[PDB]
Amino acid sequence: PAGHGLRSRTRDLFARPFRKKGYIPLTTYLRTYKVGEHVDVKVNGAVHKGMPHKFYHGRTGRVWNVTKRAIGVEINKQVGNRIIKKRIHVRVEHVQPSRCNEEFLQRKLNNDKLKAEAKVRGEVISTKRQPAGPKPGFMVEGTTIETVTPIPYDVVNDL
Amino acid sequence: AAKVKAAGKAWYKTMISDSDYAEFDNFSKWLGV
Amino acid sequence: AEQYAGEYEAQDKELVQLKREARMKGGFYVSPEAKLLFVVRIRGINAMH
Amino acid sequence: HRFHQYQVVGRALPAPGDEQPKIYRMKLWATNEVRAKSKFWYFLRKLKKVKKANGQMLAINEIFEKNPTTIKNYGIWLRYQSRTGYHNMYKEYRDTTLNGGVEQMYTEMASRHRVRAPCIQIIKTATVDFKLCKRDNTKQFHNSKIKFPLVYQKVRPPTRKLKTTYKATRPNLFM
Amino acid sequence: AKSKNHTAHNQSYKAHRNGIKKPKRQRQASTKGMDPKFLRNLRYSRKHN
RNA sequence: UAGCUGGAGCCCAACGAGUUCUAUCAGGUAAAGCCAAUGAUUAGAGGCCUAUUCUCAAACUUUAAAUAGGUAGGAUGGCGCGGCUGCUUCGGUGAGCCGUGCCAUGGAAUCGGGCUCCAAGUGGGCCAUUUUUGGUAAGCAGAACUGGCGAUGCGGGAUGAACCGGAAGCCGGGUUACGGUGCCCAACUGCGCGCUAACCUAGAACCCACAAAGGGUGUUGGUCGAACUAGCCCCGAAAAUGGAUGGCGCUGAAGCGCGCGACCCACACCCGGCCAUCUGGGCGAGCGCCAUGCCCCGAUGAGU
Ligand SMILES: [K+]
Ligand SMILES: [K+]
Ligand SMILES: [K+]
Ligand SMILES: [K+]
Ligand SMILES: [K+]
Ligand SMILES: [Mg+2]
Ligand SMILES: [Mg+2]
Ligand SMILES: [Mg+2]
Ligand SMILES: [Mg+2]
Ligand SMILES: [Mg+2]
Ligand SMILES: [Mg+2]
Ligand SMILES: [Mg+2]
Ligand SMILES: [Mg+2]
Ligand SMILES: [Mg+2]
Ligand SMILES: [Mg+2]
Ligand SMILES: [Mg+2]
Ligand SMILES: [Mg+2]
Ligand SMILES: [Mg+2]
Ligand SMILES: [Mg+2]
Ligand SMILES: [Mg+2]
Ligand SMILES: [Mg+2]
Ligand SMILES: [Mg+2]
Repeated sequence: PAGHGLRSRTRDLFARPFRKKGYIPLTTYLRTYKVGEHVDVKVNGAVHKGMPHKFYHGRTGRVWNVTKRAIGVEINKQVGNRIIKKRIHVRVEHVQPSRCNEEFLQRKLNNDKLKAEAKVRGEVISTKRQPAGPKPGFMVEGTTIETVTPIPYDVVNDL
Repeated sequence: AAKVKAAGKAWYKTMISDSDYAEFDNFSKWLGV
Repeated sequence: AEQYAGEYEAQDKELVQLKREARMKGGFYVSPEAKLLFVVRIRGINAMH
Repeated sequence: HRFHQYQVVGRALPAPGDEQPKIYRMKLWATNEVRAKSKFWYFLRKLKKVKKANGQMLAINEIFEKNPTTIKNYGIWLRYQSRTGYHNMYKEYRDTTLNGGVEQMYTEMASRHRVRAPCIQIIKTATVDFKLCKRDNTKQFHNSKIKFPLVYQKVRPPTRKLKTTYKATRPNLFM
Repeated sequence: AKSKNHTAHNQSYKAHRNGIKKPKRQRQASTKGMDPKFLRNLRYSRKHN
């Protein structure tokens, strides 16, 4: 509407990947989604029902509703001054489960096990991540050292 | 003391070493190869 | 304060011994990377990204 | 001295692929150590494929002149960038230190060719015996009976306290 | 007389004066728009608790 | 009309953030490709075919960046036990919810105090780095991100809305930024190496106030051999009032390229005094006070 149709400038966005057309694998269809889960939205151009608008391609959101052939996904949209939590329904073909919290979910289990040991031994620990920092001092044995020099300029071999 | 001096002289020789410069074939005459 | 003052030494001195011993057996000792910065702003507050 | 010679040693970061990587050394001319390490990482990135983010800095040591009281003949092989193209050239200098020769080289390139320090790459430095010197104006100072007058005296007071706007007579200078 | 047609100049600066407003995180997200089945059933289960 | 702004509040203090990091998604622009599809396109070779080959694409593309985009990084979590459902399943099978007892060292870095009402003005914009469309071009016409001027003084660019520096109460002292130190003009005719000689008005400060193809047995460095290259200089180089490196002038420069030491110099930075704004405090069996007062503390001060 008002100058641009629903699928305008989606010539590359909604096209299928190279040599990856035709049938849709069964894995797409029997993945399980529950309310509160995180999913990435990736439109595929062979399925035209339940197709999300081009804005939500490449965005990750939460599952808030589950129907027979679709799920409700909550996605942030910035509209001027604020963020609007958009709620859309998308068929399962255009959605995949997100791995944006996979490293967090395993780490939470491990932190629970580590703090369990500190309970048994009576110690107090942290189990809190720390960014990569300065390396400690160390020694390297006397070995071969290769000398590096600036190379004389050659006109012919420039191309 | 003598071992101290030998390590310093070995280090100094390494610092002031020069490459062969033999891998620049067509510049060998122009360079001091 | 006495403990800290004597700890600044034996840390500078130990690095002098470690580097000497590395050369003593013919290698390189690598100093520990710096952990602290002092940062001073040298430009003004006009026309900022 | 304006310029110092440093020996910079580094390597690629030890990774499970190698875990004992090769060691690389360079002799670089810079005004201090921070500028010597930056120029080292510049050449390692361009000549090898190791840049500062993937590498480790092992050692940096300043090289010094053995005999700073004698006069040596110093040859320098360099690479410089002009307004149109790249050229390499050989220059010869006479100095008590190779530090002075490198300062002389940078000053001469700035004057005769308007080439700044970034556009210069020192390929090779060495000491040349007076029998093997190639450029003129270096051989003519190899005369053991070298004799000449001072044709420009620069008449001036010694310590700026003796400076006056006026003088009662014209200076007499001779050579 | 012709004039300018469109620009986004100064619009993002305007948007950040009261910097981008994230909606309030609330426990008990609204159930509006959820499928009416399982919504009436949840209502019946709560009534019979 | 929404946005930007003021005023009035009120509610509270873990919550966040124009940033990075760790992890994980998404992309078809740059580049590249044609020895891959679509299209264009030069040439031979061997037998229409085969193997090569030169050159291409905003409305071509297999591959495919950088920069930007989204999500997550616990107390709004988890685990048992027991219930409810009219939903779901062959089925306590599940999906949820309700009750209840336990557990959860606070889960990367850095930084930090943050629901409603009423209303004003505005809705001609312009300029700059980068990207970018039309046009021979334009101080032209139109877009993307950010900053700036408009709304803003102050120091430098001789001068100038926008360039460089830097933003501001009234002052004292110290020091800097940009830019400079022959005089105009505060600060060296400072220390050091070269190059240049202009009988064309030689040359001399980002934007910026222009110069080209091409030449020189001017001079100075290089390279390759028994000509080539690139610095400064000269030719190429023509407009109307008399004229402008800002002027005078300058030639071991007071020009050009590169250094060294000190110095000059903003309303910028530091220390101090005072005025105001804002923040946080103290003062009753009151010898007790314009309590709307007084005292103490810290930061702040541009404005159509
Ligand atoms: K169109
Ligand atoms: K390619
Ligand atoms: K093709
Ligand atoms: K209006
Ligand atoms: K010439
Ligand atoms: Mg319409
Ligand atoms: Mg600025
Ligand atoms: Mg116009
Ligand atoms: Mg308009
Ligand atoms: Mg394309
Ligand atoms: Mg291209
Ligand atoms: Mg209004
Ligand atoms: Mg106006
Ligand atoms: Mg005006
Ligand atoms: Mg002062
Ligand atoms: Mg002078
Ligand atoms: Mg001017
Ligand atoms: Mg020419
Ligand atoms: Mg001037
Ligand atoms: Mg004051
Ligand atoms: Mg004010
Ligand atoms: Mg007013």
